[PDB]
Amino acid sequence: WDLVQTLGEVQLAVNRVTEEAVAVKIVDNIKKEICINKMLNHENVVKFYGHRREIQYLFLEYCSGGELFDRIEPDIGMPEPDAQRFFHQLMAGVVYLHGIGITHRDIKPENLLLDERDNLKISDFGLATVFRYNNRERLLNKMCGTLPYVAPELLKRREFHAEPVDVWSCGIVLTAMLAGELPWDQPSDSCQEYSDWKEKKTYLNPWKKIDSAPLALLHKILVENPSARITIPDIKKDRWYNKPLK
Ligand SMILES: c1nc(N2CCOCC2)c2nc[nH]c2n1
Repeated sequence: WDLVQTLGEVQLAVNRVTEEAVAVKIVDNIKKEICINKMLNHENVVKFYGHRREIQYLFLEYCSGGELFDRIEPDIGMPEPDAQRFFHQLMAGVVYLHGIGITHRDIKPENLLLDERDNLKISDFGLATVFRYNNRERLLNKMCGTLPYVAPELLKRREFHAEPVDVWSCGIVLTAMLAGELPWDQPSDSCQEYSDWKEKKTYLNPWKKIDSAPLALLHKILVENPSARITIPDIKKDRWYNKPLK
């Protein structure tokens, strides 16, 4: 395997005989990340091939599509139809992860990679952890992620359920896809932008730029009480989510 270039550490590696391409992760967490990656088998999660301990090398499906982040036009987002498709495949990824007791913990556009056909794949399990084992749920105490995408309970609680935090970060991604901007620096009362949302001031950016069907869903996802917040089974039955789009 020869490393043609740096992906953005991750570099593209092309096998000389086969000529097949891939992504190689070189890192000198990692033990957990490798362990969790070898559990995953889904068409919406970056594929794990193997690893070699020379400095550690991880062999991952290469997504020529690049980051979902680059498909978002600033201050504009992207065609509602494309966002819906991406969000559908994102739910598929997370349902799967959650179904095998795994939480990504850092869902964001930088970590949603697109393949040649543009199918979305969830990337980077360096922050991921088990939250269900032997059918026993474990609450999470550690703080992980990025501030704009983090659920508010993560800032306020000593302990919290894993699933609604991932759902919340998926709602922030949906907001970014349809408005081309992040709503708040962090999910806290001190923040003006977050208080404004809690007060339903949707006549402001970013909400101004979102049609009412998807906004109604964001209303159900960006709910401060992680217990009142919509769950993924419910998201599937959401009206916008099942709306035929051009
Ligand atoms: C395409 N792009 C990737 N990245 C984008 C740059 O940051 C690292 C992840 C990939 N990471 C693993 N496979 C990949 N295929």
